[PDB]
Amino acid sequence: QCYHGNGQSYRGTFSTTVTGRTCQSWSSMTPHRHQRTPENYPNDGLTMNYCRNPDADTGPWCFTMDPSIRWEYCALTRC
Ligand SMILES: O=C(CCC1CCNCC1)NS(=O)(=O)c1ccccc1OC(F)(F)F
Ligand SMILES: [Cl-]
Repeated sequence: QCYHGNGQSYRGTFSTTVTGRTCQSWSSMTPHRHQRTPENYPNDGLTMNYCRNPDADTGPWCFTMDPSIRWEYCALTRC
């Protein structure tokens, strides 16, 4: 799918960044320790490692499984 507006409402299952890296799961603290967990943020759809925009960025993003790259925008297009 594409995402609407800034992607805050996106709930698809895409999990890949603009550089081809894989999204880290929101519930996981490895490789990146963070606070953006579904426990902490229950209505933002932070399911598995799916691309999401819980913080009003400008597109869906995720923490990445590359330990040297904390987060990236996902390879999704605006609708
Ligand atoms: O490190 C990040 C990612 C921050 C980026 C994500 C893309 N939008 C710009 C900020 N988030 S974090 O570790 O949870 C985090 C770390 C410090 C402050 C806030 C914060 O997010 C939250 F508010 F949820 F606690
Ligand atoms: Cl959307």
